[PDB]
Amino acid sequence: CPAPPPGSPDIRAIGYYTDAARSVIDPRLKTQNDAAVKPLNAFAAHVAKFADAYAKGADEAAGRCALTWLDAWARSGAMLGRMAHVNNDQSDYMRQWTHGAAAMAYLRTQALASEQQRTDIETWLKRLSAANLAYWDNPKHKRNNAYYWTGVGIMATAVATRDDTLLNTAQGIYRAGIDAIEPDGRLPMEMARKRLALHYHDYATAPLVLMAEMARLQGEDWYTYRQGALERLAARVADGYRDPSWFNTQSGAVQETATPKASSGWVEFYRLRSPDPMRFDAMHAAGPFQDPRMGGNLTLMAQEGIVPL
Ligand SMILES: [Cl-]
Repeated sequence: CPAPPPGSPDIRAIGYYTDAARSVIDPRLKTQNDAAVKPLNAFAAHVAKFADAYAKGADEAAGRCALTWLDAWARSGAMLGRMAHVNNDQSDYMRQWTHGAAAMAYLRTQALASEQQRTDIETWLKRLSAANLAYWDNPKHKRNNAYYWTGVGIMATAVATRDDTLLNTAQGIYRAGIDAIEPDGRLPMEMARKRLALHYHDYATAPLVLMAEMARLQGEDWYTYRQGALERLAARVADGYRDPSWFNTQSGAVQETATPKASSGWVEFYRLRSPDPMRFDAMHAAGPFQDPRMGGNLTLMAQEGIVPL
């Protein structure tokens, strides 16, 4: 169990797209951001690694290692300070992603927490929930996939703390994404991403499915809300990796060629809930999928449950 990095309260990320559709990357700005947020990505990668190792069984020390990192960042007020604004809201986006990563790890390992670990971490996760939510109170921040990624951390905090208020808030974030799906299956704000339109339909589906999957831990079936709307979106993503013809036309740009990876692992869960599971076999074959921002190994979590028991 390596030493827990410093949990600085401040974040100074750097946005790195060159165009209005945020679809072409400035490599020098990308490298600068990668270095600037390195501690935040490192924190996410490790707590998820420890949670995965805990889930393997016969390794409670790993689960305890995750809790020590979480407790350390909680006690230092990590990410609750200044969200430095350079050329966009990338610092707030990092806090959204890192809150989700931290909350998923706590949700998976909290059985091993001590009482002060429980109180320190849960108070911190709720403070992050409140801060990330306040960001979206500004109507100028359009509620695209970043809004649904915010819901990952809200929902994981809601379930881990059994907080009915936060549960209702997270349900509203999820349902806001379901409501945004058009009859043809598109998400307009993600279709505006030109060559990354398919990638961002995939990237928007991922937190919606993970939220629904966490709702199952509370016995709830969120796939019945506007039943079939999430299926149309998920099916477009799967069809898009087979043939980008539709995304090309609807987005006005030839899609960037890429295979499913990382957060695409929502399919591991969703293929178990879809009315036509075999439609997702081609995406499933690209597994296994691992993403710290979603709790770690999505392939194993889909098979064994999010919380190891
Ligand atoms: Cl600054």
